[PDB]
Amino acid sequence: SGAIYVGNYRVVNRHLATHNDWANLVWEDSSRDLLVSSTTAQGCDTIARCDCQTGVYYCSSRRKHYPVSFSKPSLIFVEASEYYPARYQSHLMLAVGHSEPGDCGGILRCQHGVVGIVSTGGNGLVGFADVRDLLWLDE
Ligand SMILES: NC(=O)[C@H]1CCCN(C(=O)Cc2ccccc2OC(F)F)C1
Ligand SMILES: [Zn+2]
Repeated sequence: SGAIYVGNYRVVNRHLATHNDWANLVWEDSSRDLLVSSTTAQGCDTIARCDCQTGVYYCSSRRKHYPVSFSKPSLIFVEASEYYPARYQSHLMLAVGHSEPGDCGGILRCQHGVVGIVSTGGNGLVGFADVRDLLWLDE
């Protein structure tokens, strides 16, 4: 679990969105596993606007942060679940690192700010849903 709070927005994994998130929906994309809902309180997370391929992510199954090299946002296969069927998830970035069910929502950050959130994993890999292209999160 975990979310990004920037301005009047809350960014979460679409498969983990709540009734409140859906009732205050701004945008959602099943192919990216992202949902953005509106908030009354002002968020202060800074979003990165860069092409960094190195950063640090929070791994809740170890209560630790890990440094990672990650790939550029791309289309990548993801097995079924209480939430989705086999499909290509777009805007996904992979890294060699630990992740297990329960780790979704952990933030990935570089020197410029928030890069994305944990969305997939398995086999010694971790996948992050990129948010750097969502320029509207700032305005
Ligand atoms: N379709 C999706 O984006 C995910 C929906 C929930 C299920 N998905 C996973 O990958 C679950 C998973 C399995 C083994 C290790 C780590 C895992 O993820 C965690 F890091 F994000 C896929
Ligand atoms: Zn950066």
